[PDB]
Amino acid sequence: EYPVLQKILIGLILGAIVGLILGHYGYAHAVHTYVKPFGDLFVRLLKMLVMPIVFASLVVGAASISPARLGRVGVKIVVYYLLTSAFAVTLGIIMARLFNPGAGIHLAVGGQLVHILLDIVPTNPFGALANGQVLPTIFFAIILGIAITYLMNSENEKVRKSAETLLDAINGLAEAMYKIVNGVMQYAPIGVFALIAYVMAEQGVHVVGELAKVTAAVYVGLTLQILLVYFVLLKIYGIDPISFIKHAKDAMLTAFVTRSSSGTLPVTMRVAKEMGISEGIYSFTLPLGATINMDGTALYQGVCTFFIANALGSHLTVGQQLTIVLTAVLASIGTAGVPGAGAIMLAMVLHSVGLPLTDPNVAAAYAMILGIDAILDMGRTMVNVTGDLTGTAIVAKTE
Amino acid sequence: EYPVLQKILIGLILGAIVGLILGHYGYAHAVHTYVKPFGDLFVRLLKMLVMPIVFASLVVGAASISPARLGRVGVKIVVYYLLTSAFAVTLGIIMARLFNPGAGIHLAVGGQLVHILLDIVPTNPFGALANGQVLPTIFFAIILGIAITYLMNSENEKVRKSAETLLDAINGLAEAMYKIVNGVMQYAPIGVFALIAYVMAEQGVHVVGELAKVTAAVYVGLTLQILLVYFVLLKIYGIDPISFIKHAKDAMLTAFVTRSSSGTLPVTMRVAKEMGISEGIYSFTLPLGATINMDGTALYQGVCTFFIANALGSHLTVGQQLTIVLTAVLASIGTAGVPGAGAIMLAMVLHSVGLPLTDPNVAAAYAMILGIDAILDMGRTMVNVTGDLTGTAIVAKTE
Amino acid sequence: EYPVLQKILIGLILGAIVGLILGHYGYAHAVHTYVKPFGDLFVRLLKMLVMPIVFASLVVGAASISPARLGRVGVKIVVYYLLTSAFAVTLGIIMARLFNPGAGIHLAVGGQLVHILLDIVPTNPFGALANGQVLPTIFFAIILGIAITYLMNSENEKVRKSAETLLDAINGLAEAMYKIVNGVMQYAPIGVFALIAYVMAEQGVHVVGELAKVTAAVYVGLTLQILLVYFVLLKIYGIDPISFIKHAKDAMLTAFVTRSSSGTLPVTMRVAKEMGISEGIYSFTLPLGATINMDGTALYQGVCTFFIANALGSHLTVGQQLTIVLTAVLASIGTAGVPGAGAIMLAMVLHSVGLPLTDPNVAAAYAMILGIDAILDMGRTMVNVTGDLTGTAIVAKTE
Amino acid sequence: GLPLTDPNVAAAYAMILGIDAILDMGRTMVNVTGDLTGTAIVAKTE
Amino acid sequence: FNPGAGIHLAVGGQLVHILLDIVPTNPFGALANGQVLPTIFFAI
Ligand code: NA
Ligand code: NA
Ligand code: NA
Repeated sequence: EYPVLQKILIGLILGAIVGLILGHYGYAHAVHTYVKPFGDLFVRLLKMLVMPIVFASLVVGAASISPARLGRVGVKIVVYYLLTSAFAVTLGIIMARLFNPGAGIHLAVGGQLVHILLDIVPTNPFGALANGQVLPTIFFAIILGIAITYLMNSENEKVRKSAETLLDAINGLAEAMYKIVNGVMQYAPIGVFALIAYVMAEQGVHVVGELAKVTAAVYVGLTLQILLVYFVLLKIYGIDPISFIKHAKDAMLTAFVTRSSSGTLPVTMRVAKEMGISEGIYSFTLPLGATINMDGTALYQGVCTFFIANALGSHLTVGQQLTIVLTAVLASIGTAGVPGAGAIMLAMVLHSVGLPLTDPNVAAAYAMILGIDAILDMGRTMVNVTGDLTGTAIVAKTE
Repeated sequence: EYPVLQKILIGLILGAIVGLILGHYGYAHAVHTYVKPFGDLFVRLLKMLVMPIVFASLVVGAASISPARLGRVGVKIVVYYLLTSAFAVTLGIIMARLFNPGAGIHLAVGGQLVHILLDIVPTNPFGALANGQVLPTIFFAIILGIAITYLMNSENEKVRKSAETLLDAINGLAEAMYKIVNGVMQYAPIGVFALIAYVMAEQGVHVVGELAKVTAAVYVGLTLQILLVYFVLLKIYGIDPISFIKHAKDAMLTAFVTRSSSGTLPVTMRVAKEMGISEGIYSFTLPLGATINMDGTALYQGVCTFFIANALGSHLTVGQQLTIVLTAVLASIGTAGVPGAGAIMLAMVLHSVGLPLTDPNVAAAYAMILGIDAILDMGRTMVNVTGDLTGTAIVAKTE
Repeated sequence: EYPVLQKILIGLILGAIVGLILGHYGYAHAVHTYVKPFGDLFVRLLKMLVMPIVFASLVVGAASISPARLGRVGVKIVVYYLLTSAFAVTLGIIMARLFNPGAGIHLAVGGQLVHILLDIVPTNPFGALANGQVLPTIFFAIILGIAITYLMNSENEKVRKSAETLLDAINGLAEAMYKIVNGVMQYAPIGVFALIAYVMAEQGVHVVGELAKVTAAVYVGLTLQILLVYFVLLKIYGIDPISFIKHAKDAMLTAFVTRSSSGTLPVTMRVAKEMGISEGIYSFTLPLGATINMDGTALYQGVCTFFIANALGSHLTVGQQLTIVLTAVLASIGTAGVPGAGAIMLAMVLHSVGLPLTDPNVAAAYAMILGIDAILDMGRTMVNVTGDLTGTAIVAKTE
Repeated sequence: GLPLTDPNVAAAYAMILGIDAILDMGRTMVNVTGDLTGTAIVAKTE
Repeated sequence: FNPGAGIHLAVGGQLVHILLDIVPTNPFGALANGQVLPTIFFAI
């Protein structure tokens, strides 16, 4: 069309500024109703593609890889995702001591599954698809793909002819989705402009005071996470870090602007295609990654728990701090669903951190974080989306 | 089977008489529980086919036409649909002055979007399909069809092979639906018999009095609409009017008997196929037409607003009358959904006509219209369905 | 893997014993939360496959059989299913006089559709699939299959090419489900172990007393049903009874263990494939059979009505007894849906048997049956699943 | 025997609804006289 | 007066407890919520 990747940067910088201006003069609503819609439409289109592209891609990927292999890749990636997720909150806490974000806050307070695994097996695969539901889709999509392999090896040609057909056909759909992700991308500059403008209009005005301290703490945390873990692990597995960022650029910017791992999945999955990773590998991991792995979100969980505990002048035993890591890692898997999951998890860490949300001051401090949540979420997600790409590139390198 | 198109006329004439008899003797319920079901079953079958036939046909159509072309055809048709819709209410009003339907009615009364466009983009195409949802389907079906074109041009043969497959396969389904629409048609005589019998049993008994005047006004309005606009525009674009009616006959009769533009879409879409219009053209316009364009319904909206305003001896400023047109045109697009949309729109024109529905006399008059709604709706729909066919034949002629 | 069919028997015998032990010591809950889940996962997997495997298989079957033929086979099987169902309750009653199960129970009590056919026609085929809904699926699947035949006879090759494709592709999916049903089967021994263990834990402890008498009466009833009707009708149609049981063995054991006709439908449909019955025949009848025909459940309905009527010392006129048969046969078709349908039907026979459930003693006796319901349901289902297989083998023999 | 659900039956009913107070005023003044009268008569019998 | 003349429109188509209630169960409750009849009863 015109510039194109700049087009996005022009829109992002220009937007986040125009929004910050508009917001300061109390036009946040004016934006919301006039500007924000154009952003939605971007997210809309992306969502749309997810379900076919996840489904179709995985059948094909799973068909054209060995079974034990997924086994490998699965175990690898699951083990990966957890180490990065666990490590990432520890870097959050480390970032949280560096900036003391709960200083003042001159206020205080005293006071006091199997089913989930079962659910991965959809009872209606059609039903599965139809209502969002990424995980049961992943499950069935692999089962289907594997099946197909066995059908094309079958002695009967009349059989392999149907199996080939169905495969091709599914790939048709799969491929055609990658096609559309480029379409949907061309509207990305316009889309991106509206998304960040709206978020700066909403919670720009908020980054003032001790709340800037928490934001800075997160964002340095994320920047540090990328260089200390992702760049280190990329070098350590013989893949060039700076080339990676060239490739992931759209995935990463879309992730940052939408704040939806799910929503950004077709961009992320096109990036892995263009990096020339096999469908067998990314098709299984990236969608598993959208739901299982939430590194960047788990980082900010770490720093926010501190903001609140510092706020009330809570001890926060060093022994306690590691339980912050454990639960918030357990929480990210548990909140696969990204509807302000970040704030939910937070409410959760406090349910077990011992600080009841019902107590006003605990609420008060939570309230503040709520006012800054998108600003955090944008970052947290771009780190989340890099996390999977990285893992997937590493796990692909081992094959 | 037996006669066949007569079979329908025998059933229609025979039915609408038998129903009118049964009704006069208060057997309207007897009919309802014994006869009407047979009519349902006809509507049923038709419904069923819509979703696949709309979706499948459009992917193929959109695949096998130029992109800018849809652009053209879309603009053409959208512009068309509005002129015909706007014009049609003016002919309603013109018909409404001709017959004064609110004479007596010797009673009086005094007293005093973005989101929508967003919604066209489905977030789950599967979900879209599953729950009725024709528009988001139309969107995604075009997106898919276009994508496919680009896939069959791709340098990689392994690609074009999948794309071809998926295309073919979709057309298989598409074609197969046209197949079934002839099946479903063979039961049309029986189906038609029950539908009109039921409607004459229910609101035959009602066409007495000033209510006949509104009915006559509508029906002449519709007859006039066909000759003054559809026949005039057919000649004016070099297509033979009398031949058109030969072709549209089933589409038209089904439309009249069912009262669902949606429901009648497979018949209408088969009629366009048999007229030899390209799938690229009718596949996009006819389903758009089912929801956007409601000429015949908008005509009766015009005449009914008058019945009510005359009823209360309201001024109805000539300046006011044009706002009747504007809102009722804006309303037909808004109530794409045909569950007694006609009566809903009417309630809406009054919400803005200034006559509150809460006032008993305003309600009283409204009530009367309610009692005659099907009798109007049958007509109004047969005009609606001709409207799209015509538009689609004209737009096709331009290509 | 390892043994395999024994693997199932080892797990069944070992489980039903281990469960009975664990239950007697009040660990029923311990089982429920620790063991039962492994059983679920088995049912889960089987369910999943049903919808595609029913749908895909039938399109193909219906495509590749004559229309009038389904006509035949449908009529045959419908007439079959009813005779077997009617007969089976008469054998229940005959079994109920043999064992007097309402003896003591030294307690007494005195005191005092079209729509359904319409529903078979889905309005959204996609919607049909998506939400369970087997029947409207069957309907549309046949309509689709037949359609396709007509498309491959069509003069235009470009047509037959799509029709072939779509067919192939659907068969791909169909075949692939059969593939997965073997997968799902390999986990059957583990699956079966949890299912029966949980049911013995829950209602083992209950088979004590007059309740054993009803259980025995049912179970002899089912054993008798197989030999007196299924074996007799197999010989009488020239098919070897003992070979049948060899083939049906997985179908029958899965049916017994899950208690879901629906759930066991992919095993049952694989058994008919491996018996070499045509897809045209079993594809239409076995799914119809999962919902229409419930012989074994209707047998225990017959014996339970007696338990309760004996309990209160009700007359139970011999004329009354036949109305027990009629309604309980009408009830099985009516409760196609297997969520404890058996107890629902029972509540229904009493709604019309004259004994109101509201009366405590009527309830009391009902309560007892509720406590034994699974133990009965297991049996009743394994007879239900045999019922269709048999019918299907017989109707297949006539072709 | 005239069901209110039938629109025209409703329509006519609607009209009456619009005049209901005008009727109710009168209807009540006659209602209140009714008891007073009855009460005066029954009092006269004692 | 023929009041349904026109109206040029047409249409075809197709206790013990109460006595018990007079006896309030709470006279105070009776008073408190409107309730004229049970009041009359108790008052007598
Ligand atoms: Na992620
Ligand atoms: Na229309
Ligand atoms: Na069955």
